[PDB]
Amino acid sequence: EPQTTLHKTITPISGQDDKYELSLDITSKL
Amino acid sequence: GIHHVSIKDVLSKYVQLLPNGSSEFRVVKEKDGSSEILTENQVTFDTKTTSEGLVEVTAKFSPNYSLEDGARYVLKFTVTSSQEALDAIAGDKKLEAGDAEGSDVNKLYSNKGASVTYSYGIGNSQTKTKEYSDNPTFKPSDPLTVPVEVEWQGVTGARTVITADQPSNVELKLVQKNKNGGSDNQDYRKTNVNVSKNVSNETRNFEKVAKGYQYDLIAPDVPAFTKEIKNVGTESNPSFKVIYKQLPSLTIKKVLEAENNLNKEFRIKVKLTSPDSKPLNGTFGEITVVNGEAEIRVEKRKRWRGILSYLPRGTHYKVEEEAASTNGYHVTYENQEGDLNKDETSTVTNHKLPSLSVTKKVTGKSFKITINIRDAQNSPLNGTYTATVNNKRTPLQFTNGRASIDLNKDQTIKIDGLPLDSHYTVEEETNSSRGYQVSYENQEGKLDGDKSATVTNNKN
Repeated sequence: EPQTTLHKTITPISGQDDKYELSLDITSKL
Repeated sequence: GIHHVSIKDVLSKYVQLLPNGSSEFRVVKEKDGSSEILTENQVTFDTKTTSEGLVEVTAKFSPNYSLEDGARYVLKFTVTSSQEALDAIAGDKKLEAGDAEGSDVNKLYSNKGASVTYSYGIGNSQTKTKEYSDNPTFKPSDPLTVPVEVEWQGVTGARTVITADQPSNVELKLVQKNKNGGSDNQDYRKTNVNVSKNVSNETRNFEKVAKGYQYDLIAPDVPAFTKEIKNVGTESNPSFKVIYKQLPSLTIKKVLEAENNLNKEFRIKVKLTSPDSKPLNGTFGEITVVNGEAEIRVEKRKRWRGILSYLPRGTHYKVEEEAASTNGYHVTYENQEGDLNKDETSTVTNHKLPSLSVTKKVTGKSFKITINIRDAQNSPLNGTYTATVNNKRTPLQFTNGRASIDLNKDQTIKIDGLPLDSHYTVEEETNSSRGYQVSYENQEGKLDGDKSATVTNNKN
């Protein structure tokens, strides 16, 4: 079965109060 | 490769998506330092409500799309702090277990579970779901502080002396306006602002005010002052100023002239009307106004005055002494009528009317004497006046300027209530004067106070 790694972050958007970018990733290796 | 891929995040109650796809859902493929965006034929986004009322965001890859070996695929979207996060950081909401890392409002979890599902294999594939193990946290922006300034003005504007009583402080309340149907919270924050004599302006601030709401201010009604409340900031950064401006007062003074009896009382009427022409009613100081009418009784004990304290700005006033109180006086007025835009004093002067006394002297039988009087405007007097001889009061009538009296030796008649600043002459009738040389003291004169004429009849 392929190996997968998952990372999730949230980052404030510079110069915009109360706004944040969520990032949910997946990388797969054969 | 892996296929039938989907990525899912369940958003906590502390964040929400932006309006109208401003969240800009996208999946970026990153490989060998290059980045590209999956098209609509490669991925679809869905948003749903879970059974516990949370927003769940899914990126569903087109089912037969296989992830390229070693490429990173990353779902990106923007969220914003929900009202719940803005409330919690202002301290208006308690956290529960699970809400934030170590119950710290600077570390709210953005997610309530996130995961990825995918398949692999040809023919009957295998399916796996993996939970993300990262639990990211965020801090909402600082809550507001809301300045409030209280300014005291005298009757004629800023910096002008205040004469009315002032409280020692004013409690001000910040009102958070309900935006979801409910009632305004009129006790959301409170502050006491000190009030001191001759200190016109004082400032305080409400602390930790939640963003996301419109605010208003409640400030007390203070007797003797009108109150204006303004937001001198913006809706999103409010800043409030309360101006208390002393209302004007109307003083009615009575002045007596040439009057040695100070025990009299006088009734003075005041007519008070609004610009709008509603009937004015109320109690202003000691003086009650009913239907635009008030009546002030002045006497020595009250310092010959009354005060209508703190009437509405622009009240029209007209002062008139009551007709019964004018008897025996020439009555004049200063500032009788006007609009009350600052303190005003309206003065009624009661000048006691002059009298004329005529004495008959005989040196060495009743003697007939004619009195001619013309008024201040020069016209002959017509009217009846009280005359007294030896405490007998008789009416004496003037017709076309002329009256006549009869006097015996050493009698005086005193005629009261004649017009102020009129002129008199006395003249003994020819038949009365036969046998006598007639001489006069103050034969003519001006009635500008009590006067005396003497007719002297010397035999031969």
